[PDB]
Amino acid sequence: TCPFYKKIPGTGFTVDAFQYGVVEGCTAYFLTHFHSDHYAGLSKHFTFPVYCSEITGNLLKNKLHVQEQYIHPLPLDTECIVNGVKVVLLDANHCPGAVMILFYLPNGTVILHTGDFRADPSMERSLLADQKVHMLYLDTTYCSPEYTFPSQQEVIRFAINTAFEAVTLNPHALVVCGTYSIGKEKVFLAIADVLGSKVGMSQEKYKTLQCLNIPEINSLITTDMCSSLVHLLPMMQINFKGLQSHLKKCGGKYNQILAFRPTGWTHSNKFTRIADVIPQTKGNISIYGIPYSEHSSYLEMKRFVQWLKPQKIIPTVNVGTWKSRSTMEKYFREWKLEAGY
Ligand SMILES: CO/N=C(\C(=O)N[C@@H]1C(=O)N2C(C(=O)O)=C(COC(C)=O)CS[C@H]12)c1csc(N)n1
Ligand SMILES: CO/N=C(\C(=O)N[C@@H]1C(=O)N2C(C(=O)O)=C(COC(C)=O)CS[C@H]12)c1csc(N)n1
Ligand code: NI
Repeated sequence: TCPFYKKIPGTGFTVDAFQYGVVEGCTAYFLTHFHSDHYAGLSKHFTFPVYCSEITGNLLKNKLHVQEQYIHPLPLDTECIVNGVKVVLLDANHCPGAVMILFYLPNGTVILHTGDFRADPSMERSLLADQKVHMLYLDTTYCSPEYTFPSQQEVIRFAINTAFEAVTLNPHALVVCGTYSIGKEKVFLAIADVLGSKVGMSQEKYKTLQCLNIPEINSLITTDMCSSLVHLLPMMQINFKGLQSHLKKCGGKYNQILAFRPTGWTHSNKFTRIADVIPQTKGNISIYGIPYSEHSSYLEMKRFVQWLKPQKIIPTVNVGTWKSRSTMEKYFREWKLEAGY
């Protein structure tokens, strides 16, 4: 049974609702981005129109084998008509191909569905600013003040400087980055760039990255793993045992691994007050937990919502418990009272 927050009222549209069979009344299925929790259910046997970004369409065609006749890629920042309703797709600042959707309802209402997003002040000076938005379907992943983390730029600076120093001190070191989906490509691409290396990876991951329209990416990635100083591994292998086993590969041409894992999103006086990143180390293997996020921090989310001033907010994340629903509604009310909308 499709939850109500996945249906757009006054339309026959659903958003990220592919695991519920045939949704009654749905004439178009929007997919905000290619993450498993959102595309769950899509396959080569889906026979309804899917509306998405071009990059998401590339992944649907090449990774899930969705038939081309049902993939409807839409350009960003462009007014499009879908089944009699004007829509606009905007970059969500999440993972490649991820979009927010503006719906211009026939009754004059405007709805913004953020998909998954990392709110940024740049969104306030975009075409989002050119009309009132009445209802907001909000990515509330980190809707609590303890969710603080640096800008992606600060985190990438840390990772680049850490990896460059380690490999320049020890040219026999290897950098490993963990991955389980698309997104956070900047981490391993930036490290490989500063090291003059390509990123070695599995054929399956290589295929995935080939779908993302990343400029000059043939110059940055390879399936020849031992020829590179940066390797991508499945996230489940980013542990001392998994990295020890990997070090035994490639003829043992490396004697050190620095691994990067995205983690560490909670920081407050209650829990992990110090945000400074220090690796977990065992012998010649170090694992850096870096707070690289592709969701809004609490402050980023708050700023965006107080700028947008929506009349109604419908969370799309963390609404499975009464505690989380209640806390989120308290924050929305706080934000509304502070900003006066
Ligand atoms: C900075 O690292 N943050 C991590 C992570 O990758 N941690 C690591 C890992 O695996 N380790 C193991 C391990 O491999 O078991 C041990 C235990 O070994 C010792 C010290 O003797 C200690 S923590 C380290 C993390 C955050 S969320 C998650 N799933 N992992
Ligand atoms: C308003 O609450 N509506 C719910 C509900 O309990 N919602 C939830 C929420 O948020 N969840 C997330 C979440 O937090 O992300 C996922 C995760 O989903 C995936 C597949 O990633 C699964 S549903 C649970 C509901 C669920 S089924 C139904 N008819 N109503
Ligand atoms: Ni996502």
